[PDB]
Amino acid sequence: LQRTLVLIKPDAFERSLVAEIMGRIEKKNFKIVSMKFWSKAPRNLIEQHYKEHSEQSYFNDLCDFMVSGPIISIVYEGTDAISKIRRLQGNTNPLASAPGTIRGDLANDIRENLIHASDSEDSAVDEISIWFP
Amino acid sequence: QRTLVLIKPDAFERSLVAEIMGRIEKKNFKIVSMKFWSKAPRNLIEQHYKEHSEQSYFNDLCDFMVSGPIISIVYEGTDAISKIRRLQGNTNPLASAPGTIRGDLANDIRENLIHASDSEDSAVDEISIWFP
Amino acid sequence: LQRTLVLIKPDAFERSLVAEIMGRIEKKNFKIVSMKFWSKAPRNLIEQHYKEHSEQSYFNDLCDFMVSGPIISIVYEGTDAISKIRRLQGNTNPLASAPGTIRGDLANDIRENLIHASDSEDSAVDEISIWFP
Amino acid sequence: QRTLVLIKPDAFERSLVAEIMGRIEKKNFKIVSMKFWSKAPRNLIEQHYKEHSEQSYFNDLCDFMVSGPIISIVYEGTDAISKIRRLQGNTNPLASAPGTIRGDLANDIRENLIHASDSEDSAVDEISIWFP
Amino acid sequence: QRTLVLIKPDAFERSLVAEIMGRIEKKNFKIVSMKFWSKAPRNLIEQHYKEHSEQSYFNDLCDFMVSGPIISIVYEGTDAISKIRRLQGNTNPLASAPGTIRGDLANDIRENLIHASDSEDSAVDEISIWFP
Amino acid sequence: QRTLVLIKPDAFERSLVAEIMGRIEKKNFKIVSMKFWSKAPRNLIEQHYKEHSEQSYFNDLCDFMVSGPIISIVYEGTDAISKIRRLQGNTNPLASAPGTIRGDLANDIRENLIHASDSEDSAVDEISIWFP
Ligand SMILES: Cc1cn([C@H]2C[C@H](O)[C@@H](COP(=O)(O)OP(=O)(O)O)O2)c(=O)[nH]c1=O
Ligand SMILES: Cc1cn([C@H]2C[C@H](O)[C@@H](COP(=O)(O)OP(=O)(O)O)O2)c(=O)[nH]c1=O
Ligand SMILES: Cc1cn([C@H]2C[C@H](O)[C@@H](COP(=O)(O)OP(=O)(O)O)O2)c(=O)[nH]c1=O
Ligand SMILES: Cc1cn([C@H]2C[C@H](O)[C@@H](COP(=O)(O)OP(=O)(O)O)O2)c(=O)[nH]c1=O
Ligand SMILES: Cc1cn([C@H]2C[C@H](O)[C@@H](COP(=O)(O)OP(=O)(O)O)O2)c(=O)[nH]c1=O
Ligand SMILES: Cc1cn([C@H]2C[C@H](O)[C@@H](COP(=O)(O)OP(=O)(O)O)O2)c(=O)[nH]c1=O
Ligand SMILES: [Mg+2]
Ligand SMILES: [Mg+2]
Ligand SMILES: [Mg+2]
Ligand SMILES: [Mg+2]
Ligand SMILES: [Mg+2]
Ligand SMILES: [Mg+2]
Repeated sequence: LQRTLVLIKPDAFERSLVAEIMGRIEKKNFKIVSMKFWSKAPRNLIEQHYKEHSEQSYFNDLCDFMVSGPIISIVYEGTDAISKIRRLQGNTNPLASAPGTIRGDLANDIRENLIHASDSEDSAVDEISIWFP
Repeated sequence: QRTLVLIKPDAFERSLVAEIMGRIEKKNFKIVSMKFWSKAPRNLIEQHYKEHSEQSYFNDLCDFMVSGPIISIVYEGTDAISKIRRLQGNTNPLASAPGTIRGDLANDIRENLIHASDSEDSAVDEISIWFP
Repeated sequence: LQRTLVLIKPDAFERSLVAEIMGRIEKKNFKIVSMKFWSKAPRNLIEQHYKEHSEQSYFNDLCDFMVSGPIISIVYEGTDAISKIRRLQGNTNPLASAPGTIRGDLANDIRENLIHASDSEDSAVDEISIWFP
Repeated sequence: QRTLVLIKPDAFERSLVAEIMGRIEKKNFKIVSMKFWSKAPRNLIEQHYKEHSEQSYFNDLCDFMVSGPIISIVYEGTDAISKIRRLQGNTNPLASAPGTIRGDLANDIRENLIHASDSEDSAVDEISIWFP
Repeated sequence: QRTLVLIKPDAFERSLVAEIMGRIEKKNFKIVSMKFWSKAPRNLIEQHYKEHSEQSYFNDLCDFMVSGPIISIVYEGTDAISKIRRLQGNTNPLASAPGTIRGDLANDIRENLIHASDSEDSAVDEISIWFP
Repeated sequence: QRTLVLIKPDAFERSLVAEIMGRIEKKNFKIVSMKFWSKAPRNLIEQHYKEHSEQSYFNDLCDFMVSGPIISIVYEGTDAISKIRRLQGNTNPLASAPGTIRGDLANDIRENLIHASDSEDSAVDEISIWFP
């Protein structure tokens, strides 16, 4: 019975997919506990959110993209919410993600991938405290 | 122009939040701000419905609106107010048109899923309530 | 707080529209009280169901069509169910039925019109007693 | 071949009956018979789950299955049993695949929306229960 | 009866092509012919809208119809022309009904997703333009 | 990268064209060209399936591909060919996954709704057949 952190990503708004995405998680019976809409997220928050990735080649590109448009931070709650939402999310790679998943049905790029979901209890607590202090 | 939308507790009870927001997103309105409320302060609800204070049902209304979560959304777009009101549909289940949010999804005069500003003024008004 | 009688019609099965139809009534929050599936309805029942129409030119054609395939008889229950379901149904005429209605979005013929719904409390009681003695 | 499907009480509680039946109808299976049960007789449920009598959860199972309405459907089609079982998805929320009925809609090992026969024999079996 | 329908550049821009076509498909209208245009020649466009050559919008309308891809489809069915015109909905985003393509999905007088013939007259002109 | 996709006669028969196309549209693949065929010339079909000329099914496969309309589409996107092949799903109704076009909607080895190129190889053969 955990809580997880999701980010509806800028490309979701660009392609008008916000409702479709959220609705998938909603149809899977998870509940909303918190929700904040950011027209433009503060870069600090984005940097923290992705700190484990600060050394990679795509960091600066990813940070740029995460602020290229609005974003919704959601906290969902449900039995084993973290691992279950990560399955709905789908693989980061457009050559891996299964048809049926959010990324498999709707995303076609390794970066513009519509949705973030906490990968673990640790990262989930950490991420929740960032978007919801 | 801009308009204020409330996703109502019966939406969360029936898991129709995405469906409702979905219909606005497709009509091509932009979210300008949004707040999720696990339970709206009552006086907030009551200010929100101040024009209704005198009506018989005003109590059941405020009750219903605090009986679960609520999302307040400000939408933006050309003629957002009148357009989104058309989408919303009539308050009365006996009158709401098929094709509308209430027409397709609502079956009750009170639990009718969605609020939207009725005019420019009420929009400015309701907006500054949920979003100061 | 009434009950009404619906018939999912043979063309609904032919075009695989049974779920779509029922789902519209289900999304409008009406409840199922009774449901019977007929691979082929007895002609007697169809004749009774449409008795008010026994003098018309289309009676024999309509009866033939109502037995040309399966049919589901449903009884729904809800506040003012009869008049509300009749609005979802849409006009019998493909030149009248509004986009948004079951017939307006999906039917294109005056006879092959997917769905029957009781027109009145009287006809509703009567019809319910036919399909559900 | 033919298979037996149960639409479960949590489907009626979440208004997902059409959605579930919807996914089978689209995979192109025909309904051969269907019965709506406002409340299934308990021994019917218990015969239905006879192979489970020994399991810890068997009580909560039977309880759940009589806590609301149920639709018993016999579907028909080539390899209906194995195909519809694939659609259904895994029993465990931790394992059900996105794309499946349980994968997309179920979030709990017990309240998992839909039963379908696991084999030819259980099909013949469960069918004659709900439909003699 | 037959009718000409254009899926317009804003449909491709907002990825609503299958949605528009799906609505017509749903009402049981059958495709008699169809061509995808990565970019229509402006002369076809001006021909298509020749009746409109004297209006303030004519030039912008035409610029728009070449700003992106277009799909030309001849649809066929009993009364396809009025029936599809109804599906299509009113041109004005302030008048088009919920339930119609424009009413649900359009929010602009010019960027309205779909063209549809208005008569047997224009049905033949327009089919002849796009399909000779 | 580009790829050839055929919407097959069973798609038209079951009115699933917009549904199939919508799935590909959803994944952000863009149409480069498209033609509707009320009935394909059998030579195009045999060309298209030339690699298959020695199989028991070849003749039936071809009969089927002419039994009704077909839509030929060249789709374009990063890795369109494998990506769309995945969307499409396995040929065998006993193997295609829920979530895929065939897995959700097909129930037959031959009447499987959609063709999609298997390689850059066949991508060019097939595009050249349908679009020269
Ligand atoms: C691995 C990778 C990630 N990214 C971006 C997009 C990812 O959503 C984000 C975080 O990476 P990661 O946590 O690996 O992906 P996921 O979002 O599936 O958990 O970094 C790239 O742009 N390129 C890459 O090669
Ligand atoms: C008119 C009416 C409204 N209400 C509730 C539901 C309405 O959403 C709310 C305000 O009514 P109103 O502003 O007329 O409806 P709308 O929400 O369409 O603007 O009060 C009742 O409970 N009973 C009634 O008879
Ligand atoms: C009026 C009419 C009805 N019918 C058939 C189809 C109708 O569903 C059925 C009953 O007629 P009616 O009760 O008028 O229509 P509805 O189903 O909308 O209540 O008779 C025709 O075939 N042709 C006609 O001209
Ligand atoms: C395995 C299991 C099943 N059940 C319930 C839900 C199952 O639908 C039912 C029978 O289990 P089973 O037949 O294994 O699942 P399926 O329904 O996929 O065939 O018993 C539990 O409540 N807890 C459990 O741990
Ligand atoms: C009336 C009008 C039309 N248009 C454009 C959009 C219309 O699709 C097109 C032709 O107008 P018209 O034929 O009246 O609309 P419809 O598309 O319903 O046939 O011209 C404008 O740009 N501005 C306007 O004020
Ligand atoms: C393997 C196989 C294919 N077919 C038909 C359906 C296939 O779409 C077509 C070509 O086969 P193949 O290229 O293997 O399938 P795909 O469509 O996945 O490329 O031949 C049969 O009719 N029977 C069979 O046993
Ligand atoms: Mg991660
Ligand atoms: Mg108001
Ligand atoms: Mg009647
Ligand atoms: Mg079993
Ligand atoms: Mg006009
Ligand atoms: Mg192959």
